[PDB]
Amino acid sequence: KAAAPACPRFDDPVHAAADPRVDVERITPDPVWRTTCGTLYRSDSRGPAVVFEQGFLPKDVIDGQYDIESYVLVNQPSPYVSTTYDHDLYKTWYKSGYNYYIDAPGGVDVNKTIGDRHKAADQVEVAFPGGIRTEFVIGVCPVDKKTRTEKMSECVGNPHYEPWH
Repeated sequence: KAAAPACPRFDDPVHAAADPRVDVERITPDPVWRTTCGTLYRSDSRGPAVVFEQGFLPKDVIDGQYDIESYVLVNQPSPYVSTTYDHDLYKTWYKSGYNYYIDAPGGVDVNKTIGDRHKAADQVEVAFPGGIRTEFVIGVCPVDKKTRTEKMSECVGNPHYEPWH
């Protein structure tokens, strides 16, 4: 065994963005950026044939909801792609077909940015402004809806994943 090293840090806080038109100055409140580099997760019903080709693009970088609290509590079209620190959050997301595995720098740590007292705090979210390029999507495991478990023999790695640390 070895003690883990610190994480590489990019000067650009939206280095990972799949849509670089995102306007970081429009983020409210002042974002607290994630500085760790552990695996993150995303429940999504969209299939890996799509996500592995385009990454995770956000719904609306131009006119979407740039306020983090508004976005996490009301879910309007936004510049953000939500992810979570919690590998098991898929169990609460009923009917989501897939648990995506992500290795991406940055992202806005939601609970560090707006506190942990709001109703979405248990989602321990990290919001990626501009989304997430496919090179930072490790892979995916399909979810069995009736037992809320991963179909681990059916996990698939993203051929485009590029390890960076």
